[PDB]
Amino acid sequence: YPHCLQFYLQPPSENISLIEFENLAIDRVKLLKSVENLGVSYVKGTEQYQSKLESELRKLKFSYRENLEDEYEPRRRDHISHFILRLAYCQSEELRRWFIQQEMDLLRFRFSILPKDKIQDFLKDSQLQFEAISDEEKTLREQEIVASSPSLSGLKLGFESIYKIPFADALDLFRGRKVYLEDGFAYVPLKDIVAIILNEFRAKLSKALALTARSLP
Amino acid sequence: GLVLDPKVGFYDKFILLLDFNSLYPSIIQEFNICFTTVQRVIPELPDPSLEMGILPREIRKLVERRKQVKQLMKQQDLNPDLILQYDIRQKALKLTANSMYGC
Amino acid sequence: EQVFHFYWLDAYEDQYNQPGVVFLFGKVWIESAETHVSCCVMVKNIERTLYFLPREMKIDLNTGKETGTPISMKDVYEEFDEKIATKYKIMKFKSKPVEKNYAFEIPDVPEKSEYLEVKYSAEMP
Amino acid sequence: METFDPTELPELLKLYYRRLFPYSQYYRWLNYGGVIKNYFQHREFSFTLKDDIYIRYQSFNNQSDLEKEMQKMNPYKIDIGAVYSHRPNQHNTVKLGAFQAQEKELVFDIDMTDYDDVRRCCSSADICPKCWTLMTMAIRIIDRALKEDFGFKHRLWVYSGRRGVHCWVCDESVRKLSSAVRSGIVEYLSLVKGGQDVKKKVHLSEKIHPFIRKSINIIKKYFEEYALVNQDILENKESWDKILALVPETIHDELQQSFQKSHNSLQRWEHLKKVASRYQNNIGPWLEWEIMLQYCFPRLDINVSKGINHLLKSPFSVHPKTGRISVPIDLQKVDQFDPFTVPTISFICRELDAIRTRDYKKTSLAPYVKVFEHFLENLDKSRKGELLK
Ligand SMILES: [Zn+2]
Repeated sequence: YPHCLQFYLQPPSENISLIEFENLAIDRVKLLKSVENLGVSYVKGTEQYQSKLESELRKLKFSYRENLEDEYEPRRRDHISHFILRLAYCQSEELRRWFIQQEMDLLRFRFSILPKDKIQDFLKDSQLQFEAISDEEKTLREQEIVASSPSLSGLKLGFESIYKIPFADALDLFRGRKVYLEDGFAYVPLKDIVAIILNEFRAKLSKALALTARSLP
Repeated sequence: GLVLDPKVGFYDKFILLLDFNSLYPSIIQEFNICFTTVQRVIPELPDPSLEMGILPREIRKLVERRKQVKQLMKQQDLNPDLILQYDIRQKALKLTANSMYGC
Repeated sequence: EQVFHFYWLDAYEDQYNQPGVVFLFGKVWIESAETHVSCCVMVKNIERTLYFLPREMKIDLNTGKETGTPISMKDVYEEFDEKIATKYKIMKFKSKPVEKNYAFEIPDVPEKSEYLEVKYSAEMP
Repeated sequence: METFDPTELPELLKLYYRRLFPYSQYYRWLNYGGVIKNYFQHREFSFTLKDDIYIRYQSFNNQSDLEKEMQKMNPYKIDIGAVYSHRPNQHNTVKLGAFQAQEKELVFDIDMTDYDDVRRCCSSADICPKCWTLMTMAIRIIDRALKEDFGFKHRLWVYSGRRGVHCWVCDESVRKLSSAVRSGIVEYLSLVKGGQDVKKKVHLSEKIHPFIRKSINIIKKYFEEYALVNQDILENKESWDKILALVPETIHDELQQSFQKSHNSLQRWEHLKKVASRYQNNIGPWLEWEIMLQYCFPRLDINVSKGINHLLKSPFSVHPKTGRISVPIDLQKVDQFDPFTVPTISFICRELDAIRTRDYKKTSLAPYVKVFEHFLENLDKSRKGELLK
């Protein structure tokens, strides 16, 4: 709900108490188990799913009030708990798959919460460089974009943002002729964008867990 | 060296005990661990496209000799003392294969 | 000319006292005694064999930089003959080129190279 | 022209690579100005020699090394490989596993051997002017796409010599492209899904990708010249059964009756267009464009382009069978390229025997050497713009 949408890199260098350590670990384990239970009992598109997930997030103190720049409490909670549970779930391959599967559902839910305004800023600020197109370019190439698009019905190129990306980063889309290319740039709507973000998050998380498993002894 | 937490207590039913047959030599054979294949300076294991190294080839020949002895041991109408020699050869190949990792 | 057989069991060497010698102890079947008796055979002239790895380019050891002259096998031979053999009191040897592999834990060694093989008697330093 | 004699190859080859091969341009192109450390010392060349012995891992320190090694030997075939971490000539020195390829130009090899089920004028091993337009079919279809959809600026088209052409994409961001991206690129550019001798190899949905539409528009411009007049794919019943096999069976009788009374392929094609348009209006599948796409679209090989370390024929080489030179194609004048105009190695060597080393100007190789020089000047301009600014 706040700017808690973050790719989990750069492990923290703060120091904390034992009690905070164990409470953070327990809270994150409970949140992940709740995510699994919600995903199994419900589906990922009903109001009950979102309402229960955000209630769980609010109860466990993972999205709340702000403070002076540095010590934003929910951000610190989320960061430290994630990097604590990496150690616990890095041991076995089955545990790694469970941790990766549950962590992406939370990321998808967080991305779904954000309005169509903040996601552009998040994408631009996230890794190094990401960009979108203005209304003039969007209208100029509208027909080509809708023609190249997947089985999405109609010619309604609505208010949903369309993002230009390097073609290579959109490989999984352009190898099957489902996007529009111009000067090596692919124009992609929100759905394929979030699919790409989930794919990169899965890759980075799996690599990080595999690396962590080595330095466990 | 991974040691699983033993379940301390008393057991009523049967206990079946299983052991690995030369875990480390099998690992060396399977993943083609050798001096000429592993890039060193935890190193990454070689891809399966590479051929067998000297050490995996030696272990493979060690098991081939055991295959030969075991097949010759199955032979009937053999000298009664030669069965003993086949048994000792099988044991010797067993300890050699097991201690291959110790080097 | 003359050759006989023996079943060796043990061996012994003395580098400090008698370098370049080996004593093989075994059993020989003798017809006179109708049984196998103990025996020993000494083998001498065990030639020390060394392999020199040539550099890619000649360097000045005092400073530690390249001199612009690529190193061939003749350069290694001359270096050994003039600056190494005389310093360490070596009088006779045999030198040949041999291609050899190496896949072990010594840094900066090619896995296949043309080394210089030099063999000289064990009594020399 | 004059008939090429294969037995004369060992004599003329030495003269050709001694006094006619553009060593300066070759070294310039493969060195790229020496921006990176060892882009030429690590580059691999492959030479096919006498007795069909295949040597693969060759490397040269500089241009003089190339001249000395490739003049005393006179290879029968020359191929260019990738750029490795270690020098190809010292690949056994390093540990087994540290010798790998990282960078190579994007190679698009297109050949007439893939036109077996479409072409009806020559055999699978022969070419003629009435079918070489198929090659031009790809030239304005591929070179445009790489320039337009992907933005590849520097592309060289080279006449392979016998049955096709090659395309070298040498952009700085393209040489370091992964194999998966190369496979995706060739999959996107390939439309004819050739199966196990399946009659239907092309399929189109209601939404037509702009690449497909533009390719059809380009095909439409030259369709009447080659595939309808020069080739006559719709002149006989044995010719048109293959055509109607793509059409749904419910139109087969109407199409055969329409073709029966006609006398030339033009009117047959035009009322086939009318009938297909009527069928689409009543029912679309884009029947008229499907036959264009099956009969004119180039068919690419996934293996050659996907392989980051594949070996492909070098430009300015010599074909052993015919002796033609692997000259670059002038992208400005595409439809005017003439395979029968390309000089033969025997022909160019004969001119030299009839005559600071610039002897290539006096021979017919200069019109292609200047195109190569234009390619390298474009590369130098791009490098200067990207680096000095
Ligand atoms: Zn033809």
